[PDB]
Amino acid sequence: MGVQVETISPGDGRTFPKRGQTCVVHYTGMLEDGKKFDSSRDRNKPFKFMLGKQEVIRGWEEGVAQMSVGQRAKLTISPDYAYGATGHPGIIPPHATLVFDVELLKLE
Repeated sequence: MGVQVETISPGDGRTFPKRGQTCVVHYTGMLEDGKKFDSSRDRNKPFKFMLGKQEVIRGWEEGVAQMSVGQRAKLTISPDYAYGATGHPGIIPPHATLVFDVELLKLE
């Protein structure tokens, strides 16, 4: 599959990221089994990226673009939209479906 977005708490339902905007998020990244491999929350600092610059996996570019400011959503991303057949040795295994818990805090 592509990226599935499932809402946890709604956003304003009106402010959606456009290409070139900086998204400011908190996120927790887990393998399909639930093992957490990354989290901005555990660093106590939100994460920023610019939409459309491929600073993040494809599933993020496509999934966060469907969120409104303030929304918290569960994104499920297939390996082709993620780290693929190769994965990331020692962190993400081959052919891994990834689940992300993402809150879109604001746009800059």
